[PDB]
Amino acid sequence: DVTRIERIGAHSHIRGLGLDDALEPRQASQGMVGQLAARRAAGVVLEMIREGKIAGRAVLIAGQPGTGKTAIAMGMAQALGPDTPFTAIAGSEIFSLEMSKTEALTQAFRRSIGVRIKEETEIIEGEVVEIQIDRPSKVGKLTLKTTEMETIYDLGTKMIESLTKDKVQAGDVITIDKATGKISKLGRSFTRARDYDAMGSQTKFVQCPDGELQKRKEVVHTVSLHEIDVINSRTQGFLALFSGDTGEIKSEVREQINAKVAEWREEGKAEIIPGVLFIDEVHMLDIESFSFLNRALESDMAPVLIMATNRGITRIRGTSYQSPHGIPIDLLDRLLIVSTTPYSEKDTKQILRIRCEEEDVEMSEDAYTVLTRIGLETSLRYAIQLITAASLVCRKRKGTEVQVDDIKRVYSLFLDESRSTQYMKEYQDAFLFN
Amino acid sequence: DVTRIERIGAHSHIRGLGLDDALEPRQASQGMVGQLAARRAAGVVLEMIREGKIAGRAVLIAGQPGTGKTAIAMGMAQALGPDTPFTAIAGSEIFSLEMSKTEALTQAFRRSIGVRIKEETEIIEGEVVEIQIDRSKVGKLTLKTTEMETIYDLGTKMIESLTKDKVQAGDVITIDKATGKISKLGRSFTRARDTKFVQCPDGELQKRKEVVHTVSLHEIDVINSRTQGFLALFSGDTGEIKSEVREQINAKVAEWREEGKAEIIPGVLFIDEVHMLDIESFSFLNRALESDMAPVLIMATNRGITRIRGTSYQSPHGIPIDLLDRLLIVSTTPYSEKDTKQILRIRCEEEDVEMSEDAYTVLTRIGLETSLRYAIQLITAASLVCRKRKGTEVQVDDIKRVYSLFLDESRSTQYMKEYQDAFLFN
Amino acid sequence: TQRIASHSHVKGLGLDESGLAKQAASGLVGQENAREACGVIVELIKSKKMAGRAVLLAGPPGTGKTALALAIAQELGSKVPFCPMVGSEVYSTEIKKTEVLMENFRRAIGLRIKETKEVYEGEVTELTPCGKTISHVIIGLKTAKGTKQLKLDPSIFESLQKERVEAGDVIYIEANSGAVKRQGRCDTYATEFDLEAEEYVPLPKGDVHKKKEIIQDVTLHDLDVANARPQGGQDILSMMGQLMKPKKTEITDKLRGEINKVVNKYIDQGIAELVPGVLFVDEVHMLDIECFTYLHRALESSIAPIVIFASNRGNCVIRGTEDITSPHGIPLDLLDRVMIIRTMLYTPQEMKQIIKIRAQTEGINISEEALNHLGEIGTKTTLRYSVQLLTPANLLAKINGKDSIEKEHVEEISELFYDAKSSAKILADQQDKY
Amino acid sequence: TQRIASHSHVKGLGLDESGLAKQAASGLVGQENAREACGVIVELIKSKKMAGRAVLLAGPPGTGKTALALAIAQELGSKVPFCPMVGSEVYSTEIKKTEVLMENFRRAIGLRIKETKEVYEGEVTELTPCETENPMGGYGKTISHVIIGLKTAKGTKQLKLDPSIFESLQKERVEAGDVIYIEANSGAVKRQGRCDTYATEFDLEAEEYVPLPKGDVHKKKEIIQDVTLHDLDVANARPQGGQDILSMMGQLMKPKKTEITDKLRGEINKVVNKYIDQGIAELVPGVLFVDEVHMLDIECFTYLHRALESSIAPIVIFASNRGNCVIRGTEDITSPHGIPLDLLDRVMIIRTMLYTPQEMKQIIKIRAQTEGINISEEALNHLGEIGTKTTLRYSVQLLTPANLLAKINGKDSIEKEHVEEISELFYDAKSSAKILADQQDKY
Amino acid sequence: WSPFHISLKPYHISKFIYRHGQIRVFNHSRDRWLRVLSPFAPDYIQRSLFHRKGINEESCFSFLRFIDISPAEMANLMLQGLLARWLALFLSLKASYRLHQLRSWGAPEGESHQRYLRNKDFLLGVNFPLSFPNLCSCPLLKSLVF
Amino acid sequence: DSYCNDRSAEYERRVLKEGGSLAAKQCLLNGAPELAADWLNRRSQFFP
Ligand SMILES: Nc1ncnc2c1ncn2[C@@H]1O[C@H](COP(=O)(O)OP(=O)(O)OP(=O)(O)O)[C@@H](O)[C@H]1O
Ligand SMILES: Nc1ncnc2c1ncn2[C@@H]1O[C@H](COP(=O)(O)OP(=O)(O)O)[C@@H](O)[C@H]1O
Ligand SMILES: Nc1ncnc2c1ncn2[C@@H]1O[C@H](COP(=O)(O)OP(=O)(O)O)[C@@H](O)[C@H]1O
Ligand SMILES: Nc1ncnc2c1ncn2[C@@H]1O[C@H](COP(=O)(O)OP(=O)(O)O)[C@@H](O)[C@H]1O
Repeated sequence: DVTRIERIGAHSHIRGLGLDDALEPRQASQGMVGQLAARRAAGVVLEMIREGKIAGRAVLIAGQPGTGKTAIAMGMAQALGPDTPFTAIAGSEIFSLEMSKTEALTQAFRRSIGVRIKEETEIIEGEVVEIQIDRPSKVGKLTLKTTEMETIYDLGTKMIESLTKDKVQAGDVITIDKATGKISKLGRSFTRARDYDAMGSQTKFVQCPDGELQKRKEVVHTVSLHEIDVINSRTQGFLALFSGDTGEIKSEVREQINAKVAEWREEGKAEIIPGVLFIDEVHMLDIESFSFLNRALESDMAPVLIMATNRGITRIRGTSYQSPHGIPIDLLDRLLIVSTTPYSEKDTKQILRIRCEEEDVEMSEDAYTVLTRIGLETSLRYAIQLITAASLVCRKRKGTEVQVDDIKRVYSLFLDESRSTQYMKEYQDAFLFN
Repeated sequence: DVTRIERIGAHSHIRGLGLDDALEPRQASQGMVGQLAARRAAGVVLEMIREGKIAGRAVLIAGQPGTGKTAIAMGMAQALGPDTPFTAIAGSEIFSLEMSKTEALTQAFRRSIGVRIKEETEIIEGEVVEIQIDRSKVGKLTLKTTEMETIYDLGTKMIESLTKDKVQAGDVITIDKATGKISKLGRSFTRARDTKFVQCPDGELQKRKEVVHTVSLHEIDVINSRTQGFLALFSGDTGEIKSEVREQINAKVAEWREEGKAEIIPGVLFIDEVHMLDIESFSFLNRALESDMAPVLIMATNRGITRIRGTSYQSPHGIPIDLLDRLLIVSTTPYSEKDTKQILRIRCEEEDVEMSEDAYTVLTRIGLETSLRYAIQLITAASLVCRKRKGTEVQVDDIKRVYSLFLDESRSTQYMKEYQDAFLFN
Repeated sequence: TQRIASHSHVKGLGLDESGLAKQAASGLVGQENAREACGVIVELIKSKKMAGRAVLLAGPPGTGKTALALAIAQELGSKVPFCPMVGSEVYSTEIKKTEVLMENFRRAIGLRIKETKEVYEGEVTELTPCGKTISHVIIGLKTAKGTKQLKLDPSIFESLQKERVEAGDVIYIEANSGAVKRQGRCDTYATEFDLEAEEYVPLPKGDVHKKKEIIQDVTLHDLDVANARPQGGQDILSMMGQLMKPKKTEITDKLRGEINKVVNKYIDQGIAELVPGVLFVDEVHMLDIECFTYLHRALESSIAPIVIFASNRGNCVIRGTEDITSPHGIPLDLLDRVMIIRTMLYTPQEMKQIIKIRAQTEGINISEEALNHLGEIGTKTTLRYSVQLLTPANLLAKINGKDSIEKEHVEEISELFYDAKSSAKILADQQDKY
Repeated sequence: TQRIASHSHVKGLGLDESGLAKQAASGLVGQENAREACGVIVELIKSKKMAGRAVLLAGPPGTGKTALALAIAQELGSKVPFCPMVGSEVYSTEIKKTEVLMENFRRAIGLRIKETKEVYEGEVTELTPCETENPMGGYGKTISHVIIGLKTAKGTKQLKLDPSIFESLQKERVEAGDVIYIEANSGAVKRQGRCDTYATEFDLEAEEYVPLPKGDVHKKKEIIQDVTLHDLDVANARPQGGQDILSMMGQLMKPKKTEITDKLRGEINKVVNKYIDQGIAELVPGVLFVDEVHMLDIECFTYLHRALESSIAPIVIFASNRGNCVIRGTEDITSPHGIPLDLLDRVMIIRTMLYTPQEMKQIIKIRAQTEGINISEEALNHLGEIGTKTTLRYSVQLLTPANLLAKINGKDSIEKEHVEEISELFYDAKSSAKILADQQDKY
Repeated sequence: WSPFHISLKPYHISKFIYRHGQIRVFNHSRDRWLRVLSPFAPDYIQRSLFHRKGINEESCFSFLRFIDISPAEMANLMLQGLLARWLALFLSLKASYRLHQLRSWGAPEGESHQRYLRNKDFLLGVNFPLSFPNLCSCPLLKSLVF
Repeated sequence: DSYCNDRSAEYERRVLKEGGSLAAKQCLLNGAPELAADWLNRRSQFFP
């Protein structure tokens, strides 16, 4: 019914990276078709990621436009799943106006390593029923409720002070951590939502807690190595986690954190989870930034890098020099290259079928045939874009299944590049600038 | 005589773009002459500005150097008068280090459109005749005009205000009733003895006055930016105002218009030297000139077909065709001997100098041999030579002196080529 | 009245119920094949299913590209966000170029919330607080329609105290917000002293208590910006707000993640609903190659709005490449991700209809003999120039004491204001003088 | 266990006592003259005689210049600072290029300085202000001392203190059953909290309890603390421990690096010499390894001419892989190694050389037995051959993916049929470029 | 001598703009929603922090358990403005001396048979040899930071 | 400084000229509200 904040897009139907237990790729599964050789390679590097034994590995995905390079990376990210970091950026995002291209890459690396820690807790969480105090040091008692139980505490002096500072009253829902002592309001009980009729600028209604009043347990927290660096940058640095406002972390801090994390894994207090960094459109990193990757991929703790690129032999940014993929040779031999292949008619049918299943559309077999030709005379991505429009024409026509005529109407309204650029030549002197 | 800040400068003699009621430009008036076609066209645009119904409209004034194309815009800024916003900037002034290039234009538009309101105030004004206080406190005072008297009992907050400002009998004062501010205007002439002096007010002591007030649309935006935003309206620290604030304020001012609580006063942006905005800046004006709250904008330029800044492309005026289709072009023409002579007369009147009719004649010829602005500069210098000589009227030999001291660019270029290798880097 | 401006005559696409275009309707004329296509885009935006899908309007200057884009904003109406921007806006001095893209992508997605606005106003008849410390405060209000009593919480009482409210003052309380406003003393006490610094207002003639149902619009971008940096908290009254000047900042990825997660909670609870809107990146050819590359990532994201682009360039050089030409000034890599709608030049009869529609919008009477002359001059020059001459012609007709444009008025104006084509002819002749 | 990286096997230079190289030792193989050369450089750094002298390791991609630079750090060991950098680090947004270089030159010089700490700590059992038998003349009472009784897990004792302590013991909210400490070099007292013994005396209290101190009431130790000169630069240029508007404002504001003045560097040099003279502190001049030098700008190189001639500078090691490139920050000026000739006059070049087919085989075995992999000889004789047709790095790159494929197919060692399958999955730089050239109309 | 002293006339704002013109006031009902839908509300912190569904499951605010910070302190510090920051900073200076003593003498053996991080264990800045606590504790390094 | 002709506006600007709140003013003027509270009685301590 109600439209959530996430909805149907490009790399949406891929729900993994379709492989048997022997890492043989199936012809069609987990929303992917064809690309068998690259999908085996993707499987092997995925196994390498999951082991996490060896650092600083890198892979490059290469091949012509509309052949599944970002599809394979967006598939692999889901096969890997959450619980393991995976950070994706476009190449063009490192050109910050407040830190160097080195720092933008450094943070993108440190953001793809996770630390896991155990923590031992007890907390109290309930609706407050009555606070009572008397003057003989002060003495008092306080009563807590939860749907399962009602109970009393014989609180000491500093708690009596703290409850007055935080101005608790009956019907407030509160938490305390006993080890630390600090009080924290969560809101007021729905059962009390009427003892006033003009409420303050912010008060918030919550349900009364349930279960045991003083729950005691282990919890496990996973925290990215980057955040440990940021919290140690300045006296209230954590604010910069949200603000983005953090300015070239001093090198001796990152060194100190590495020493401490290494100590905790030897003690067994923590463990390190290696993740991935994906840079799409990597061909527009700059020559200074490439020369930094030459030593980033050599630390005792670095992610695996996956990079994707669409370029032939072409000029490296920041220089005159031609090279393969627009990448320097001193990096291309630290990499390991996976190449896609263009699709057949057979694959082009199957991938259109998966898109109509994802976008919830029915088409005639004739219509799939005609669309397949259009998606082979012109780019795959154009044929994928016709199907939504074909459906919208069909609804206006009061149909239900898309026919050949719905394809031909949309094909008349919306041009591809090749038809467009031809019409631009027939009137060229009316356009601006060449 | 005493000196203003505003001494005589290059356009000081222009006191209005002078025309008859049918917008016919008379041959010389309000300090300016010639340019019949351009001054008529400028008159039509001045009528559009004044009527105010249409937003987002622009005109380009174009022609050779020294053909009055700043002059007509400077005259038009006088003729439009105060109490209708007019803002003038050079095109090189938007290249800020502190603020984006597209922000500076966005802000320049909004300095030039005003919101106008009227409101009413309870005001006391009168001579104080007696003032009394006790050991809370209660006191009393008496006030006088030429026409009536009153005694008032004072509440506590007025006792604080009057005791703070040391009011004394015989002072003439004004009070913002609603707020407790005292303004003092000096002392009554009849108690000027035993400081500035004035006669006591006429009419009644307590007047309900009505005050009309107006604020630039920009000045609303800045007050809203910060704890005391109005300081950035002086200090210039108004860095990149968030566009969602401007989005809000436009919708608020639109409802003030429709509910009749305020009315919007359009204005003019005179972006001078336009040929040196970048292509990025042109591409913003392209689409800024389509808002209901765009001013009229007037652009001046003196450039032939030229390369537009930030590109290799060439186009008329040094502006892309993309922007030139938004606007109408008014073209100025160079002067004849009659016009040149007459302009020199007008500058002589503004500078307070007299010269012989032959002196006007030779200076007119110089003006045609070397462009007007040279000749106009000779006038002041010639009068200084006459004063050194203990003369009075400028004679031809005083002009021919100055013509030998101070060179024009064409002669200076000729006298540079005979020493070609003594200058650097040619 | 509202000021007339460059597009105020267009009121919608003006298609018939079958989706086909009418010759002249809703303030547009001509362009059937090109504006039937916008009909399909409007259905796509109203469908809410899709994300990141994008459109390019292409064709020479003065052919209707921004008119059609604004016509779409009419057909959607103020329920749905429509954010216009100019390519040249990207070059901020506070934040990186891709940050400006990402902010504007967020602005085009709206939360729509409902609440009952509830207001109490009138003279304060009494204040009485209510054990050890204030549990609640009773307040009485009066107007010329009656009396009420209310039961305030201590947060509201603190706010009344801060406004320096006492009995006999006239007050506005808004019960939802916790907003409190003093409006002066009630004039029944205006004789307490002869001179005192207060301002006295009459007792209100309206109801003591009022209720409305109101709808609040807020975008995801508003949540990002409000939550990232500490909210200042200053109703002025606090000099610490004077020291730290604001600036824009790179919003971190983590924060947008949490905001997405919290908004999903509220649209599950029925408290909010979501409206995916439109971002109109006009003047697109002014984007840099870095930015064009970042769009390949943002248009794929399964959260993004519909994006509309427009451009007027032929085969010009791509900004930032110093070398590479491409159609419409857009990189081929991105041009394969958009559907293209072509836009066509007007025949003389079309321009006559546009001129007449502008005239009757702008308020001017024009005789047939004069309208034929502006029609002719439009073929010699351009439509955008003939539509400029209407107002100045009217203003001369008015000076000469006549109601309606006649041939000699437009003929006079033609000699007085030049076109870019005819002015360029002057610059080619007097070439050596400028 | 610790993860594995591209240099994890390099453990030293592997030399005889005579300083000649071994064919294979401490993880390295081959390059004997270059390893012998680095042998000399290690002795130069250990000598502590010299400043500013510098070396450039020059040679093609994947010939061992980074490995050799890392090996020098193993020979020196942890006690002397070795500071790594890449040429691309100089281009900061906070600070000028020449300051980045000057900071790194001051990072590669260390002090080792040693001092006693003494502290008293324990749970406070009593506060016993002690009066004299008679007051001084005219006074009501006089206190000679306070007794404080402290206890720990080892025992209890009384400390006798000056009466002026008593003010501090009420500024701090000290009460009996708290645990506190006193800094024996300063006399100041600080509360830590109520002892853990009392954690049960209410169901809730708003204080965190702290465990009883273990060991004696009075504690002493000597510690050796080690810091770079760059740490003294920064700690003086932006102080800490604020109780003033300047400090606190400076600490709420976003911190940013600043161009440290040559006066401060001067003053720090003056005072550390006083301590070195008094035998309080030991200097350890270290090494700065500027890798990927060919990324520096001509402004940077022209600063290094001054920096390397300073009487203070560390030993600098440079590296490069470029042929006759244009120098960055000029239009047309080609030069060897991508470096200006007038800097290249101030460095001793060490030359590094391509490996033979036998040497690659020997290195690939050293990778496999450190990456934790077993390989059959008939497979290694394939992988060393691939290396000879392609590159060392690519032939080493295949080891882990081959192992994974072997493990999925149920075998404990790499075999021939594994490596010739992995070679079909992943291309190299040479073969990929061929595919591009045959298809150049579609990229 | 003494400098020339000057005041301009004060900047006049109309009642109309002071009543109907500040966005801070006229949008106060709308603004409240942006503070309700905040991820910094103590409600959401508790639910994110302790009431997860996976065993491993990433959540923000996990760092709060290893700095000293509580959800109420964090919400306060995000909404109350610069005064909260200043007071929180002042207390953090006082706290650092106590952390230094514990960290620098109380070091030997794990508290738990070597599991768990303690509260405050991401606060590393005290460990540096030249930190203010250490440089106060050691009499001689105090002379090298002059 | 700003002038506006409204009783409530005049109440606001008076607060700003005195200093916004006792806490915020004490914070700048004496360093912290804790230090302000101590400073009042430091007349009575030997080693403040
Ligand atoms: N079909 C039409 N019907 C009515 N008015 C139109 C039509 N086409 C264009 N116009 C009007 O003529 C002008 C055309 O502006 P247009 O949309 O062509 O800008 P453009 O050159 O396409 O793009 P840009 O906004 O970038 O300059 C406007 O006044 C517009 O309202
Ligand atoms: N093998 C595949 N299986 C499923 N969808 C695919 C496959 N290859 C490509 N696609 C789809 O085709 C489109 C283009 O693929 P993408 O990977 O983004 O192109 P590129 O390789 O140029 O980066 C996307 O909608 C993507 O989901
Ligand atoms: N019609 C005129 N009336 C008076 N002064 C004029 C006239 N035309 C030009 N000038 C004089 O020429 C100068 C201004 O030159 P102008 O052409 O307006 O500037 P620009 O060449 O920069 O466009 C001034 O000295 C001005 O007095
Ligand atoms: N002499 C050597 N002995 C052992 N391993 C070596 C040797 N030279 C290079 N290697 C290894 O081969 C790879 C390439 O060496 P590296 O130092 O990165 O080369 P370079 O800096 O010349 O590009 C690394 O994995 C390195 O550890």
